Order: sequence, then C-alpha cells, then structure tokens
Amino acid sequence: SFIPCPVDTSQVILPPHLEKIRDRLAENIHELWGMNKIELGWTFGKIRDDNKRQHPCLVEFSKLPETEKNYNLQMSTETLKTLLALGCHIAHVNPAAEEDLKKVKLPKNYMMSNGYKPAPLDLSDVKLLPPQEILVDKLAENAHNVWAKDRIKQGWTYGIQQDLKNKRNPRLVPYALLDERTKKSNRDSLREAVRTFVGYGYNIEPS
Repeated sequence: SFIPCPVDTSQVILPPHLEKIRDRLAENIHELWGMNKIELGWTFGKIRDDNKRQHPCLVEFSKLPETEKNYNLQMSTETLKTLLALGCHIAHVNPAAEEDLKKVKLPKNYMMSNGYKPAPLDLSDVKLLPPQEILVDKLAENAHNVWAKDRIKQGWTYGIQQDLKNKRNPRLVPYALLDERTKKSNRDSLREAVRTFVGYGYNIEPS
C-alpha cells in the first residue's frame, strides 16, 4: 500500500472551445485557495514559512510565479479532462449568462499586507442538479488520487503526524480510510468546480 490510480485522461483531448472556461476555472481555484489560507490564519511573506504562516504565492493570479500558474492550470485541466473521460458532456449553452454573475466582496481584513484580496465568484446562489452532486462526489474522490499520485511521485509518503522533513502527510491514504471532514472539504472544492461551469453558461450532464 498504497497505489493511487485515477481516471485515465490520456485519451482525452481538451477541445479548443473549452480552453477559456478552463482558465477561469483555474483562476477561481486560486481565489478560493487564497481565501481558504487567509481563513486559516496564513499571511503573506516573501518566502514560505509554516511557523509564521507566511506563503509566497498569496498574490493576484496575474502575478503568480510562472511555474505555479501552470499547476493551477494543470489542476483545472485535469478536472476538465476527467469530465470528458467519464463521458459527461459540456456545452457552451448561452454566451451571455456569465455577465450577470459577480464576485464575492470579502471584508476588509482579508486584504493582505501586499494588497492582495481574494475575490472568488459568488456561486452560493447556484444549486447544482442532483445528477451533478453524484458527479461531484466521484470527482472529489478522483481528485484525492491525482493529488496522492502526484505527491508520491514527488517522493511523498504517509506520516502519522504531518511533517515536511521528508514528505510525510497523514492524508496520503486510500479514500476509504480518509476522515469525513477531509472528504466533505473535497466535495466542496469540486462542488464549486462544477458551479463555475454552469455559472459561465456552460452545461454538463451525467450518464
């Protein structure tokens, strides 16, 4: 143990009419990432320090280090290709629906020392279809594998207590043995993932 194996997206083209919705999906993952780190107590430093809760990538998406923009794109691309792999169909239904949607305006204290303030899209109003919640769950578990596969290949191993000494993480586990809270947190980050599709006037279905 353990062998994290996710959906095989290697036979999946990303059609060009869906590359722009990937971009806004990745951008909004950052704004949700920045928002969540600030809620935990993290602040902006120039170099990552887990003691002072300081992270370097806590900046506007336009100004992320040029490799880490790709990781957010890679995170977004894979969730998009996994959809097509699972046989879901995504449709650019109405181009106009996106205009009305607006971004969350967080309180003042969320503004960071360098002036960065995360503004994720206000997707609370969107209620997803029941056939999409089951697809959210199947993508929240597959998301746990893409992470567990990539971390292990980066030398990460399980660890009773979390430690960056040598890549030890207690959540590097078969999804069956994860904790409930972590599972719910992943359905959340990917429930938000599907809402970004519908909110942009893009439609997908589960079959």
